[PDB]
Amino acid sequence: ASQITIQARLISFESNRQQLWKLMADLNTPLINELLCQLGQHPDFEKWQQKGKLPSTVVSQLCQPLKTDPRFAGQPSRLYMSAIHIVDYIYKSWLAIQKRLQQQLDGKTRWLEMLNSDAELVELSGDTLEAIRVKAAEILAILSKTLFDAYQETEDIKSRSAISYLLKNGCKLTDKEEDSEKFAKRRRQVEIQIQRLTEKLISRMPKGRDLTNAKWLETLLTATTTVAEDNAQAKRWQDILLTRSSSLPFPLVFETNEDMVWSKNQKGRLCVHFNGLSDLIFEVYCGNRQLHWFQRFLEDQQTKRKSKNQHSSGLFTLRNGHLVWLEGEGKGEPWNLHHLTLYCCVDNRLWTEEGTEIVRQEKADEITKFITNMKKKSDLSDTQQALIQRKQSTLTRINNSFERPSQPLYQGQSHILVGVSLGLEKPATVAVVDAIANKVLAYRSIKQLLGDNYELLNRQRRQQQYLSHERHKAQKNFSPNQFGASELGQHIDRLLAKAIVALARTYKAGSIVLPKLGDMREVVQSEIQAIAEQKFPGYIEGQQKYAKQYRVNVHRWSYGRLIQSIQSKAAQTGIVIEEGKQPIRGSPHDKAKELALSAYNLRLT
Amino acid sequence: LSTEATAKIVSEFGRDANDTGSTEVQVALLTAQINHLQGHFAEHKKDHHSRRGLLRMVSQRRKLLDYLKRKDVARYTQLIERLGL
RNA sequence: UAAUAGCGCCGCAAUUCAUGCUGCUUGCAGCCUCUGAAUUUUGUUAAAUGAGGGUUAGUUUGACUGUAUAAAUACAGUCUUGCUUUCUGACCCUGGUAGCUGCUCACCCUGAUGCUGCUGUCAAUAGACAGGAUAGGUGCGCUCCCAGCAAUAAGGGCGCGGAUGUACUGCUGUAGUGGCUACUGAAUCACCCCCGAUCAAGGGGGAACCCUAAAUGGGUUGAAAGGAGAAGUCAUUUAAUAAGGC
DNA sequence: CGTTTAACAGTGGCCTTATTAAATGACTTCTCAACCTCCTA
DNA sequence: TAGGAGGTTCTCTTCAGTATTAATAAGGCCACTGTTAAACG
Repeated sequence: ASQITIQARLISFESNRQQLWKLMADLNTPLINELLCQLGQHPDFEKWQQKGKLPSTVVSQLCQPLKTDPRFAGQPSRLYMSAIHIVDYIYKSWLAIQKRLQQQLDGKTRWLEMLNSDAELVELSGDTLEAIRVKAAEILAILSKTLFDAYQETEDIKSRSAISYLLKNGCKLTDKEEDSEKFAKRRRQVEIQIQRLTEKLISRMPKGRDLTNAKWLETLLTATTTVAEDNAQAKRWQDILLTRSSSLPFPLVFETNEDMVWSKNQKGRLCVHFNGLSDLIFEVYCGNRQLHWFQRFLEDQQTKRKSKNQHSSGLFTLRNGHLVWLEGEGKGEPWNLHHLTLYCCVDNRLWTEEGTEIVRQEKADEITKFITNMKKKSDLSDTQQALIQRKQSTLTRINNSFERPSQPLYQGQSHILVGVSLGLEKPATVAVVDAIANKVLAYRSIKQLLGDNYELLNRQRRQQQYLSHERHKAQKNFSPNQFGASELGQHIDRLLAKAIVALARTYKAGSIVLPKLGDMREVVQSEIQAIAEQKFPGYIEGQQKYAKQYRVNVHRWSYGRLIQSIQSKAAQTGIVIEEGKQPIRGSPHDKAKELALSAYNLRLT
Repeated sequence: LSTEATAKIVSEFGRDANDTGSTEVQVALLTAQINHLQGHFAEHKKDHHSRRGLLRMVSQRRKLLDYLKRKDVARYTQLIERLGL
């Protein structure tokens, strides 16, 4: 999995774009809105929320009677498919971030029940804490998942108290019979995490997009002309009147690569037309850096044509493509203001012939497993047999190789690992360490990786404060000049990713190790709240202003973006990314060294 | 709101010679401003700095109407009929 | 006149180290000359930072083939398209005319993440004119400090009217400060100038340097990076509402 | 030789809180079809 | 034939969450009493 998106503007006539804008902003986005609303009020909805899997076909079932509707009719089939796919993905996400949140809440409740002090454990067990300690050592002799299973499995007060004592230290036997206030703060922190997860689980339903803003305009008339009767209704009117009038239709996900048919203009320019809309021809305006992808698209489609469809589109360097509208600055009709943009998702691994072989092996394994899975059932539907036929068709067609560039992949020395330490102040720090002999081959810092570019790092912090102030000075004036250094941060993290992967290449690394951070901006919020609740007992504003800057620094600390960028570059290059635990205490260099060493140690089994 | 308009609306919602600030007059002023602003909001859909003002005027008029309703329902009804709210 | 003091950032040092340098003694010895790392430690006659607003389908980072090269990388050949961003420059500006509209002010006191702070000329009014990014303070900035204003933070005081059943109002001139739309002023660029397109388009004319004796002969006249869409959530701030919310 | 002004140091009081919306910066999740059939030219 | 528009359907097996091992990094003024250390008749 090394999917990356390239983009290109699409240029055509004013009418060719009026057709698309009318056909999406007026018929496709309303279809997505109605599909979302219907998905919400479906009777099985609360069942889906219990799982993370919305059923495979439900969204299409609510769409089949919707295609013939008076206000949703007059669309290509592969665009009803776009709407179905968008809504299905929205609710495939929304049922996976609420199921895992519920799992976290359940686990945190179990841990809150787990947590007892030394005195509390003594009074519950009815024995001296020394017996608790001895039995806890005994049970540690007989990871944490096993202990939680043991606790949830037994009903004895003594054994369960032993589990509690063990997991209080984290499968450790610490004999420092002190710091009861520390336990009080820890229990307070766990309770705050419980409260925050509960506050999260009451989430808004997927909104959808209202381009017409009919509700806004109607509510303005209701609020001005009439008078509300209670506060709870005037508040709803106010909330509606302040909502954001979105003005961009949903994209068009074309999950089939061939739905975009490519051609060469009489001027040599590349051109696209999509399945269902062939009278609409769009001319590709890319940049030369992205030219080879589009030329590969045209060459691959022509190569499939010239073999009488003996070649499997499915090894195409194109996987799918969104067809979005950007936002333009100025005035005029929307088709003349917003720039149509094609976002093609390409499997970079397929560019080389050698990587194409890897992709071929992956697909030929997964799809023959699919064939075996369908061959056990005896239902033998007709379209099910059509699917079975297509699977063997892809099997047969996959062994016909297109002519692609050749690069002998990347032979990686398994010993030499790369450990990356992230931090609030040192965004990254890399240690190239050989595992056979623990001596680090090399160290680099945030000034070494950003060489000649290190000035950016300071300029990121110098102005992200400045912009943070400028926004504040413009909000009170209600000017739209709210700017932020998100692009600068993204550029800096991309530079770091390139530097780290280049360093791994130079020393012939066999892996890259990144820490598993977990919920990092939440644990610090909980800890700061717990500390401020004693530092400020009854003053909530004081509990908030306490460690404000530290918390906002954590929240804007983009560990996830940096990890994703490094993962993208390593996958593009072939470095096998692993994971480890960042040591809690230590210098960044030692942190990275021990991180990579631990990753190597755990990998061995 | 223009001074001439305020004087005219005070006189035309007047209860006597000197009643500026009577709940009827305050509701009349707020209603006049909101009625002028609704067209501006039909046209300029980006002027949020006026959106906050509109919300404030709506809430002020709502409070005034509730107060006058609790005090004197008769005056409340005749007022809400005069303004057609 | 004042910017004291604090905080953050750079540099300049000093020290100790190595991820450095040296040496083979190949993991040890020394050294801080470069490169860095960690402190503290000063703001030098200075080093490096540096935050008023804008302007290019700008340039470079590119693909394939072959060679040397294990590879990077270099060279040679063929192709080239303008996407989205980050810098570095260069250049322009410190806006006008109309409308629509928000807020805030009886009068005080304290004073906010409040506003203002450039050069010169004329005034020395409160404003024009020319210039202008060096723009109050410290090497550079701040929500910090100074200075003035402070109604547009919040709090307290407090006069007269109307209301006074819990809501609250007027003392208010476009007066100050904001927002929106429409037409307009300049840059519309990447060595310079001109004509042109900008859902498309480039064309031409010069300069300097190198090669070349010289030939618009040919070349050069700043660099980088890309995984996007959708949906939620967190945080900060702002504003309205509420007196809990259910 | 005792002493009385500067110079820090610890203490007590104050400080409101929630909901929706927006802007920004982040985070999390999901996705990243492929061959076939038919119907016109 | 050859383009162009529609059809179609499941994966994998499910089912993952709960631990720590610190320490960062805590208020900001306003006003007061209390100590404390150094210069001086």
